[PDB]
Amino acid sequence: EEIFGEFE
Amino acid sequence: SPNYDKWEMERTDITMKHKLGGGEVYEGVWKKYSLTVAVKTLKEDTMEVEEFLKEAAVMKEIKHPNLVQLLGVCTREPPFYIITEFMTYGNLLDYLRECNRQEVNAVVLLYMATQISSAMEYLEKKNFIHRDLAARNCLVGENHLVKVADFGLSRLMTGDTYTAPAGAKFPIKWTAPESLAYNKFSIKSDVWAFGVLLWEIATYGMSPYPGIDLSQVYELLEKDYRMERPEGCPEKVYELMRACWQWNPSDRPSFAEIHQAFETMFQESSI
Ligand SMILES: Nc1ncnc2c1ncn2[C@@H]1O[C@H](COP(=O)(O)OP(=O)(O)O)[C@@H](O)[C@H]1O
Repeated sequence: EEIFGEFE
Repeated sequence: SPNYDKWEMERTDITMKHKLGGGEVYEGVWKKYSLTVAVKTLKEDTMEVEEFLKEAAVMKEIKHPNLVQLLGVCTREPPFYIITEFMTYGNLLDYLRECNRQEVNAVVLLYMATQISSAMEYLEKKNFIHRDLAARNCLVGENHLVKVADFGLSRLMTGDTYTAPAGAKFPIKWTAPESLAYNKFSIKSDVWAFGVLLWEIATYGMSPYPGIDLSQVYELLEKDYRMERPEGCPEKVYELMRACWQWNPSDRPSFAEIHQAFETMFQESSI
């Protein structure tokens, strides 16, 4: 899956 | 203890052997000692010379038996290298997945946690934060030796709270609430992560909050949701994960108390 990402 | 200078390595003392990672990391052989070393390389054209080099500087400062050792750097001409000790078995996450669950008993596991908890107590005292603690950044050696590595986001630190440059993207499931929301990292961020890194290890390499999406993690931590006790995981060690996952960073144990919990086979204070 995808690890990194930004929060909102 | 390098060649012709304190940390300066002539591009000549190293004999590159072959790619290992994607910004490129090779395996090489450092002549003066015929030691096999790992060599991290910089993408020849990206305003990193400053940034990239900061990593090799955080390292010159620390020296612990469970923290991957810096052995030298190449700066005077490109490409820019950073040389460190080699760790034959690679990252812990991978190792755990592939490994044989017989040779890796629940004690070898405990052994790994203790090794890491130890590198953190040390880092805690030197007052350093490892802004990206997780299995994929731990390396392995002979007989299950584990070493923490990947000090890219690593910061020394004056005050007790670092504000990550705004507009960033970080590993959600390993990042703590006060960081996911206010881009503020602390030695308590690591404690939160460490709590995940124990879940990783206990589940022999699974992906955190399994089946749950990245967007749903935070709002779920707010409603007080936490992962459940991994199978075969001693209630004593789970109990310690929860400690690390306290909403208020102030209620989280310290690495010093954490290491004590392990090193003592459990005969010390997080309750
Ligand atoms: N000191 C080391 N010894 C052995 N392998 C290393 C060492 N340092 C880094 N590596 C390897 O370099 C690879 C680099 O991966 P990378 O491209 O930087 O992103 P990622 O770790 O997410 O795959 C890692 O898979 C790791 O196994």
